[PDB]
Amino acid sequence: KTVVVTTILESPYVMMKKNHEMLEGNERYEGYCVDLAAEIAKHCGFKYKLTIVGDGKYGARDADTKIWNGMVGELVYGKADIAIAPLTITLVREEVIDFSKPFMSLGISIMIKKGTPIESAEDLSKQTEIAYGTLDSGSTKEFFRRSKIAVFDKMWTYMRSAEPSVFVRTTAEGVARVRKSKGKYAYLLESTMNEYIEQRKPCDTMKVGGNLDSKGYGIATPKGSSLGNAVNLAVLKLNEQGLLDKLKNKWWYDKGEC
Amino acid sequence: KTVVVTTILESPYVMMKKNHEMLEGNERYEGYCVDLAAEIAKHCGFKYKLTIVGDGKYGARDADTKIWNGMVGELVYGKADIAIAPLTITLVREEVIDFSKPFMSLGISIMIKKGTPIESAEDLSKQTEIAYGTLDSGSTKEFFRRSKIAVFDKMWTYMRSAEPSVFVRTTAEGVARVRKSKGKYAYLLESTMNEYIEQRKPCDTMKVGGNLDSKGYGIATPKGSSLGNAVNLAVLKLNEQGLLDKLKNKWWYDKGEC
Ligand SMILES: N[C@@H](Cn1cc(I)c(=O)[nH]c1=O)C(=O)O
Ligand SMILES: N[C@@H](Cn1cc(I)c(=O)[nH]c1=O)C(=O)O
Ligand SMILES: [Zn+2]
Ligand SMILES: [Zn+2]
Ligand SMILES: [Zn+2]
Repeated sequence: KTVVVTTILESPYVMMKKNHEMLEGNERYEGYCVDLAAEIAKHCGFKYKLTIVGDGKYGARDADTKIWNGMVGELVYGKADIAIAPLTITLVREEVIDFSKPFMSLGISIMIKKGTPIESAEDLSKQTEIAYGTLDSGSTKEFFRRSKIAVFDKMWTYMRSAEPSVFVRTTAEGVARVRKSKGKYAYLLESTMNEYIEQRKPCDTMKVGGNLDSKGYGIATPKGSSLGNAVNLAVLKLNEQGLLDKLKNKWWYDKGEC
Repeated sequence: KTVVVTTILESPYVMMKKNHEMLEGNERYEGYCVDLAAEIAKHCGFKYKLTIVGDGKYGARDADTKIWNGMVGELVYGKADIAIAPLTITLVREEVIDFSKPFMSLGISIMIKKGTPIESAEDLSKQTEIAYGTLDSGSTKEFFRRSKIAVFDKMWTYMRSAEPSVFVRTTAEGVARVRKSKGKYAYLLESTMNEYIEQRKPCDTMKVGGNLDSKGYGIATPKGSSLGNAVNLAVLKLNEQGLLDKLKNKWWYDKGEC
């Protein structure tokens, strides 16, 4: 009956409201994806319940055990009906779940503390003084792992063997590491997040260079779900009607602190 | 069964080679989409034949007869098996054909002569000295017709009724009009095309402002087609390897002349 929506606490997509302890259900949350879920639900005419993914992950398959974790796993094992989050559309995931056309276009980017003498991935790969890493679990880390491109593979060899770990548990942890490193740590992350952080106090970070790749976030459903076709059409209509642009402005720039 | 691929002569996607005279079949052509087609066909193990769409159109449904024209129509009526071209993923099209995930992300942009006192969509809609239009039977013309945004509607109420017609049956005709207008005509077109033209001699055009929207091009197949799922995974695979980026640079800037 009620559509179970799995999502992840990742600002500004989904965040706990200030007085969330005084609220119940969907009203406890706010964000880009909270607004998008309400809109998809209104347009497709269904009732839903937002639930935060238990393990706080996006979705990877463990080799050997072959088990899918994160939001992807919730869909694959039937714990949720749909995933509305900054979940990257990838080949390995499309083999086990369905994705709508992209509701957001992005690429891997470089975040630096202002003043850091780095302007590109080639720059990072060629030097050793400034450390760099990615979100430990996700498509960004997998991009570097699977890349046959020289600069990116060179970057991976270093990241995989770096001690202590250059990988981080959450975006917030990567941003704090960039902010506290005196420019000795650069962070590789999804471009839209890099832009978001660039508009947050203390306004000491910035995106440098072009994006390393091009991809998109999609709404996900279990293969052969009855919700799949409907939701894909909703994303296309919402995009055409300009809602996706408006939501980005609201959560990124209208709220900008710099 | 040899796959009939429908496409469109639009540079640098599909162009007849300089020496097409002594060549035959798929050999007469070169381009971004020619390379892409060979890639998909290689990775999915099928034989194909490139055919240029009969009416030279992208695809739109006649409001009276309800009949689909262009590349979309060839797929809908079963005249072709797959469409590999700069075809925009839209809602109305997704209702009658299948689209893979985008092989290229883009948006509507402004092309000016050079020296033209226009720096944005607002600028265009505030004046009448400079004429402006779009292509036809395309997603660009439709974007302005359906736009509820104050500025874009202001532009359409002018374009729609603008005599002499500011619309062009072909991209080449739009670019030619900008070039021979003495700066009195600005053209609204898709960003990747605008960027390509800016790198072509006489090097007298320029893209100004940011994109008015965000969309993507996808490889299209008729609904129910078994080639659809395969080709989608093929697009994701190719993009992930960095091939689409490789093909973008090759045809856009390695071959640039400015
Ligand atoms: N979108 C990713 C998760 N994810 C998120 C952020 I924000 C980032 O910087 N890198 C990632 O891999 C996925 O889907 O795994
Ligand atoms: N991609 C469009 C066609 N198309 C093409 C170009 I190049 C442009 O500038 N505008 C369009 O509508 C479609 O698929 O209709
Ligand atoms: Zn709505
Ligand atoms: Zn290949
Ligand atoms: Zn008619």
